[PDB]
Amino acid sequence: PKIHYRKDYKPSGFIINQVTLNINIHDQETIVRSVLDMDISKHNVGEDLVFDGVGLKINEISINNKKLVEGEEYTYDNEFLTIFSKFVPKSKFAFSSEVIIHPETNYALTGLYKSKNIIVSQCAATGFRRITFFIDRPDMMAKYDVTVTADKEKYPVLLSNGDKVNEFEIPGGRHGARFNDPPLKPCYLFAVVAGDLKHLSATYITKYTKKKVELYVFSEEKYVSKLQWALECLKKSMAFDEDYFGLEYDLSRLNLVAVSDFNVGAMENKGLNIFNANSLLASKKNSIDFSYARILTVVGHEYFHQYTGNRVTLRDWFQLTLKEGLTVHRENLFSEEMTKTVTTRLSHVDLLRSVQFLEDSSPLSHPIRPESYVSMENFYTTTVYDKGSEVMRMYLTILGEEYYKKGFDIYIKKNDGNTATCEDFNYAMEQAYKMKKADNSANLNQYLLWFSQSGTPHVSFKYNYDAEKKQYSIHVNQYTKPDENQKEKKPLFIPISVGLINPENGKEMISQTTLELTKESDTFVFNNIAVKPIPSLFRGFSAPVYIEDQLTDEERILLLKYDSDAFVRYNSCTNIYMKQILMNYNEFLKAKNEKLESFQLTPVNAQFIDAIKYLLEDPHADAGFKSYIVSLPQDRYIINFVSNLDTDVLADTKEYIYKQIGDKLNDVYYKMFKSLEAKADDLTYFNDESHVDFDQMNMRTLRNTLLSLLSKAQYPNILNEIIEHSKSPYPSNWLTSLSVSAYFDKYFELYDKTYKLSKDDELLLQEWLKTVSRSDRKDIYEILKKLENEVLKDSKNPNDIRAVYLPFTNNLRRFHDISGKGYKLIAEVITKTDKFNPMVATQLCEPFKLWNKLDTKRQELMLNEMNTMLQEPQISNNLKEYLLRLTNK
Ligand SMILES: [Mg+2]
Ligand SMILES: [Mg+2]
Ligand SMILES: [Mg+2]
Ligand SMILES: [Zn+2]
Repeated sequence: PKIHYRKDYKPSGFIINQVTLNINIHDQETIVRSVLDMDISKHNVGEDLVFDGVGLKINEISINNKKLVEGEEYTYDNEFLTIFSKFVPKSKFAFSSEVIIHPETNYALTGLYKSKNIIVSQCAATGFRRITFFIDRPDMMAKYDVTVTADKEKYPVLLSNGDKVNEFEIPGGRHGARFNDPPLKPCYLFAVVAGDLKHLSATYITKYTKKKVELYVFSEEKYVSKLQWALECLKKSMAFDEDYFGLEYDLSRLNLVAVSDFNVGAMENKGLNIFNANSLLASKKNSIDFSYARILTVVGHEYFHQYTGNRVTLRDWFQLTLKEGLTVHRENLFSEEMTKTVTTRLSHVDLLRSVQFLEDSSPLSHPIRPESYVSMENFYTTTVYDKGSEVMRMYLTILGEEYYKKGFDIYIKKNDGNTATCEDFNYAMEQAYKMKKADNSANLNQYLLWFSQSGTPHVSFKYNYDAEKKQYSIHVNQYTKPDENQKEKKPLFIPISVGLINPENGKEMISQTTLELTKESDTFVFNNIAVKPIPSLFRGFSAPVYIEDQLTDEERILLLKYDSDAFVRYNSCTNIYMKQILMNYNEFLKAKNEKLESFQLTPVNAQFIDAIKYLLEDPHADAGFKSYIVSLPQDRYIINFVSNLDTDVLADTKEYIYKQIGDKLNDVYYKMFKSLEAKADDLTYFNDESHVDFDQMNMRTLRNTLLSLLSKAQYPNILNEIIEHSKSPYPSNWLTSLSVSAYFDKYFELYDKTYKLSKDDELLLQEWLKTVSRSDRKDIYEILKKLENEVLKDSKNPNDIRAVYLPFTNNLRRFHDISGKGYKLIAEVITKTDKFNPMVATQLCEPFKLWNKLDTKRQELMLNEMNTMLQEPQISNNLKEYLLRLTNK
């Protein structure tokens, strides 16, 4: 297993100037002919010419139109094509090859593969080498001339990068299309699509140069009517990058294509973006509400790659966070602007502090720029993407809007036409930092630690107020736990957006202020503070850290009620919950360990429950925010604060706290569920697929959250509401009616009802699968068996497999069953999946990421299943590397 090291980067001894591709698709094989116009680079030292080439069947290879002989002049081991340097010319030359590949049986969904009735490529690192021979690394820039031929009846629509310069007929009912793409690009931005695609189209006119841009969104014929929202989202994306960043689309056409089989969300190939169907297709009748924000962010994301990707490429894959973190950051700015709901930012923080914090405190912990990798595909992680995005976002927080845009422009201009690194972006931002500080000696050298240092920093506070001096002090401390990546952790540049709330009236006491913590500790003093304030810390979640506010619950309640920052209100609520959770957990644990016949639990803070009631009953308050405050923190957020987590005890803890709050608020919950109906379920624009109301969807989120709370609490006659809810036109609603019906005898009745509603839409059925999979049922294991036998079967569709199993793994009581039954089940699925799709198999390992955080028994059970998976003879390199790092072996 070869390990690639970041510090070992060296430019190739070769150059690939021109790529000329002929891709001939047939019924049971695809023939690929390729001519590479190559040269010797200045870094060449007479080494062998080595191409990446995975799973290629060689018909012939040549240098300068002369066939190479195997064994004497070259060797190929199904992974690397080695051509002995004596047969490699010392000047310009042409390498040519003809290989056979088989997209029909490419179930790994990387390289060229068949998804239902569409042939599509997926090259983003390591993929292009599965189509033909290449020096498959992002610093190898080349020009592309691509011809695609296929059966005209099966594949009338042919797409690739650049301009379609020729279309022609071929004997045998075949046809061809030539695409020439003159600008240099890396091979991971290459793409080809073939199929019976239908489209929606539109024309977009750019802001400044007035260039008309053709916009096409593609899908199979059956779901072509589900393309409208994506088209609108694409329009929004282009406008935003124009309005915010001043950037126009460079080409005359942009294609979006949905395919049913896809490992991730999407890919951003130049002028041709390719999407997981679940992230491009939606309709009001056939999609849950979540799809609309999903399509918005993903379409936006892949579009924001276009301008930067056109000018600035990654030097190497260790720089992945530079393009992914930055693009997710741009995607998030976009989404917040488009949704105009505080829950957009809250949802990204919620994901980071659950999933990414878990990752960063696990043995899989890595910095956003890793020092090494075995399988590049294994580092498309929430750390690289989402912590990466937060690191990118901190630049904006530090610099402010005006100087951030200045820094961004410097980045593009300085690095236009070349490859770049994380250091290049930091340098550009440093120039803006100098300008802002009016100080040419200012620098962001320390900031680089955000790229190199793994682990989540802990930030804690102490306060002092001098009533006579009107003087307020915030003492801050930062600390990152040592891990297997760095022995000694260094202090980071931590930007702390703060406000000061007057507890007497809820007013702001100081202007916008961002504290710059650059040391292990510092004391920030504020003069002319007329009264002892309550600090509002890390507004907007201004740094990706553990926040320890050291406030009382009284102070936290006041922030929750009166603070202006949505995140700090949300965090204060979170902190109140966590204090309660840790307290009741330990009480439950102690009772269990000592086998007590009787014991006490500390009740939920009465004033806290009062505050929740207050917010819930406020008409001017946000429905989405309301849904957060009545929900306990994510289990994966909680587990970061508990050693040897007994999942049963946590389940008991959560149940007690929900019951405590419900005993007081259930009538308020029921009242709101009824009063919210009219606005939440309004059908006025149900058949207008361009009309998306994010506030309204949040009202539905609130209703469905309340309905779940009332169902679990067995509220009197709530089953009546549940049944009527099942009749709603909105899938978010009637799928909710299924999962909340779990506590009733009507479950399998609604099981069958909602299945029939879902079965005729591929994506909708997958949402139904998720709902069933997540259903709080005691017979969930039998139910999963039913799904396998009756619905899933031997599907190799990642959307199908993930939908059936992943939500189940969040079942705190059932997945973590003490017999290890759940661990065994998922391991079997992982091993089964790894046979045809290593990446998705690695995805299905996610439950095990917390293995060393559980109680000793469950650690043992999980560890056994992982070692069992590790012992599989046919285990992939992806899965092997992942499990080896996770098990610290
Ligand atoms: Mg092959
Ligand atoms: Mg969907
Ligand atoms: Mg980019
Ligand atoms: Zn991306």
